[PDB]
Amino acid sequence: YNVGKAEKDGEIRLKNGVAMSKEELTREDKNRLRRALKRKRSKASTNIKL
Amino acid sequence: GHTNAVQRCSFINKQKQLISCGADGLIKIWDCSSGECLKTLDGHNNRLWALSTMNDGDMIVSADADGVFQFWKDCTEQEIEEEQEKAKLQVEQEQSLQNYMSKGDWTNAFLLAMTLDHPMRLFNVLKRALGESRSVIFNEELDQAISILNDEQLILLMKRCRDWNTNAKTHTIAQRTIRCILMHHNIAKLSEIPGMVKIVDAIIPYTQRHFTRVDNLVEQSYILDYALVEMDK
Amino acid sequence: YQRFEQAAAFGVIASNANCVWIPAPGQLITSALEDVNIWDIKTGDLVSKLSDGLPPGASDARGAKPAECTYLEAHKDTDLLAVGYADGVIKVWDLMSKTVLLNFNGHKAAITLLQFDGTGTRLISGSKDSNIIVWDLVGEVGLYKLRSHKDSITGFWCQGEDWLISTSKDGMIKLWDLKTHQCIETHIAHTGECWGLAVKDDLLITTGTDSQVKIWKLDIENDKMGGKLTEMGIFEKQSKQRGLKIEFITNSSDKTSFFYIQNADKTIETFRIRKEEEIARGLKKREKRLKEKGLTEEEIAKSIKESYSSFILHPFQTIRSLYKIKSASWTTVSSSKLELVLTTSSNTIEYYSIPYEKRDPTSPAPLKTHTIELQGQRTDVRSIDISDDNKLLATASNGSLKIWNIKTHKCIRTFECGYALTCKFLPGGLLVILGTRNGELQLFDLASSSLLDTIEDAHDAAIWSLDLTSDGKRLVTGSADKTVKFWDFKVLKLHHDTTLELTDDILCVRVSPDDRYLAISLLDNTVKVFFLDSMKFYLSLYGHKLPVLSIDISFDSKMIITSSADKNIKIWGLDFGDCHKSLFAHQDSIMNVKFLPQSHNFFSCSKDAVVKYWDGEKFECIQKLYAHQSEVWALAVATDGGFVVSSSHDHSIRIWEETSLKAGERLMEALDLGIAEIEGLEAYNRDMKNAVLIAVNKTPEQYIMDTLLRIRMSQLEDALMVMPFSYVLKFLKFIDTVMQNKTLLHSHLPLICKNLFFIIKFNHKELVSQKNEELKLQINRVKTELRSALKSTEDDLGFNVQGLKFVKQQWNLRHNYEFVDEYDQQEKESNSARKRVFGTV
Repeated sequence: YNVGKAEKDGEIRLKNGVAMSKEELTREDKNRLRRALKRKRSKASTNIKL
Repeated sequence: GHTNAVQRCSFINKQKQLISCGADGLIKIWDCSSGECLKTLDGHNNRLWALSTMNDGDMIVSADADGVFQFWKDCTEQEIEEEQEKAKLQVEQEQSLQNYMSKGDWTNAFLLAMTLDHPMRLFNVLKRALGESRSVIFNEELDQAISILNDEQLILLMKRCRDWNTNAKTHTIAQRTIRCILMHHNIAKLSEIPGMVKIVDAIIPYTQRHFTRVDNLVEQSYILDYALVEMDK
Repeated sequence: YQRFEQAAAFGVIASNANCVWIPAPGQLITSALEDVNIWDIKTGDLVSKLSDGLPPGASDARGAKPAECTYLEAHKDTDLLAVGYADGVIKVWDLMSKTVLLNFNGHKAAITLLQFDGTGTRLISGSKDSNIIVWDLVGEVGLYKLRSHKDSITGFWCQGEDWLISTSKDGMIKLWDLKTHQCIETHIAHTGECWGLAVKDDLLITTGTDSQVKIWKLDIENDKMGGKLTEMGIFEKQSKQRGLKIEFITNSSDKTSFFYIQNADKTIETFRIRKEEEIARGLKKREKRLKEKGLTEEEIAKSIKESYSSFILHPFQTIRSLYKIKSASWTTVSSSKLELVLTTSSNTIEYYSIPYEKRDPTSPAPLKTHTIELQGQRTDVRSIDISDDNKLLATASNGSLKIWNIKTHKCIRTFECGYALTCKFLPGGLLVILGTRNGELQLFDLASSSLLDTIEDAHDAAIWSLDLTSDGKRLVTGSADKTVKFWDFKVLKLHHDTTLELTDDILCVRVSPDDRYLAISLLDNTVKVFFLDSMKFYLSLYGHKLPVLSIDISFDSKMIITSSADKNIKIWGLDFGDCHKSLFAHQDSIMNVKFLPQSHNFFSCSKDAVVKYWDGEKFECIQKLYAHQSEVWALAVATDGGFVVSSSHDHSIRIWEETSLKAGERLMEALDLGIAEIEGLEAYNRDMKNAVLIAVNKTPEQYIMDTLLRIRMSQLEDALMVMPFSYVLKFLKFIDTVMQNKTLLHSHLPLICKNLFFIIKFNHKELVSQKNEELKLQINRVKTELRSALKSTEDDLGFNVQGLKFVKQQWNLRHNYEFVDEYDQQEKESNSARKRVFGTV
């Protein structure tokens, strides 16, 4: 067993085992996590005149 | 968008929407202003020769050729009523959930997190609650709270214990919760919960590793004895 | 070159912000784009105009459009005005000195609401970026940020330093503890967007998107873990549109309370709060009416709750205004009458007075007492002109034509005209001639202040453009009816001379200065140049992708410019129809282009709110002017060339006038600070029988512990190796102290172990040689609980592994098929067993 995807789309699950629901996350965290996702994926006549 | 011939067309919601029945047996609800399919209703297995409406289409009745009648009813406002109420409840639980931690009422906050299913907040509840315990397992109130957990909530918790176990930095929180479960629940019942075994089967190998470690920490700690006996000489 | 600066900007009475009424009917404070106007409601004249400085177009002026005011708030006691701008910048203004005092910058979007505390030292700001920040006026700093909201702040209430209530556009009403900076309660006010908030004692009322209005009680000292706010009851306002603002006012003499729910539409709906005696009176009679009707007591009890709202609130009166309202404020409250002041989106202020006696008003409708409309014009100015004297500026719009004075900036005359599109002065500046959209042509005289002649069938379609010969005796009129008509001036009346029919619609018509050419734009994206004297077709310019909107011809009749909606300015040599260069000037359609007289330099205006100063011969943008907030519809240039006049969609007329430690080393400083204090307290306690730590708010045990965490593992073994022995005794004394606090020990047990045992192994030889008994006891203490703390964890791990095997063993019993033949059992187990694929070479 290796900790992988979140089965519920709402949840976010990482390889370290930390799990996260999108509701709890403050807005800045969501941005930070979204950016973290981005880098990880990258490595792998009337109208006219008036 | 109809796969086969359309045999009926009717306006509903006054001008806003249109409903059509086809030989395919699919009833499609269209948007007049945009011409886009809002919904598809599938209650037949053959061509539909009849389609009758009432109250601007608040009640819809469609017939299959085989002789099957589907009596559709508008429920948009009802579904909107349900989600509003469900949403109103959800906000109250969350706001309470944050508020309890700031006070530190762990026994309650565990329940709200368990219901709302916030894996982070649940973890912080157990961790800093466990911290207070260091100064039977967690505390009398919360241990009772775990005991009352039903079959669904145990599976969700044991899933969280499984993942936390895999990480060497958070396993201490996992093992004590698992210990609380075995000590306050009928072991016979836990076995019969479907899927608990596959969850359990994953817990054991990680647990054995954590036992091999720590043990070496006790072993390798005996250097302090050897330091002491030297000093006595 | 010489620089163009904004000499003045007028024509704006009230922009898109809130209005502040100040007693002397008294004055009013209103927003005028980047400037705030103080008016005298009695006289209708401007009192003073507040302008920060940095006039647009100057080098020091920023190259971006000015931030417009969005909210105004004045503290009457102290005479301060704090102004919120669309950039998120709050400027505290001195009314007496008419200067900026403070400049707060803490928001990323438009400021939506502002509110002084009662004592007037603390300022609370809510911005569209969903943040409520509390500012200190004497402190000149942002104290704390309230961030729970997830959308633009629509309303909040904070009358007491303890508590703050807030709304937002996301449908949440939230409570805030000012002393904790945290959100206590949360309710979903309205199904959609929650816009309004007003509070009187416990009573609280908010407005959603629909006509529904909610009533809540504010039991601030409830303290039950809930219910400090509870929904009381709902009532429906007449207007189906959203309610943006709500305000209370109390009559001192009669203790009566009134409130209005400012809608989005042209309706303001006033209300009264019934007195407590009135409620009990009403309740008793209604019980009788239902009891007479024969309902059961239980139904009566429910019905009184279902009819709860009716008892407190009385729909008092509805103010109907011709023009959409923007914001409102109560002005005076008295037994005799009730007075309101409001602003519209049509650039006007309205003062409404309501006389009333006891329950209901005396009049069916409110009495309109004062209005400020002279110094501004309701509809956007579509075409402007400058008189040859360069003294009188004519501004023509839908429904009205006004005439302005450039030196004094005070309007002289006003005429009611059709949907104006194009206006020009006749020579001498005594008459004006206008082009209506419906096809009519109007002639006015300034001296008579009356319209002289009307030609109702001048064109069957809109007269898009109109121009005069230099002589001023002939008139050329271009219309959407695909025709051009020449009119002569004979004593004054216009005689139609001849018609020129074209294939397509006509947008602009420009007669060259020497009256030898006639340039005709068309809708097929082609500009046709004719010979004025003989009307012989001369050239056909081609190359605009969208229709040409404006044309102009140089003073020497050599260069002709074409400006089109395709965002291009093309300069054409008139001799041969050659285009010198095509300029991608503006980001949106370019509306008007004019040559500076006696030169080839020209000005250009577009929908992007930008006016640009070009150089005719080198073809480069000399300067960019950012002053208007919206579309710049029309542009004019003085005959002398001293100034250029631009009027825009924001109802504003603007005049442009010519003028370190490494790992190991950090740990040592951590040890010295922490253990200096720990020894200090121990010595202090023994006898009884620092700045860094307080700043971080951590106990000495934690402070060093955190530093150990920050050290990366790849450096940790090397960091401890550098350590002299004298710090190891300090380090051992640290672990001893950490052992007492059992929470820390198990939080960081694996880390403490690895560092501790490594310190002992490395300098073992020196450790044992020391004969210090006290060190011996510490190793005794540090030893014992380290085993227990480790064994405690080990005991947990052992119990769980054996039990989970038992559970796995027991399920394996009930539900697992078993084969007596062992060979069959082999195959079953192999199929059941998990399989994983591994890449192999």
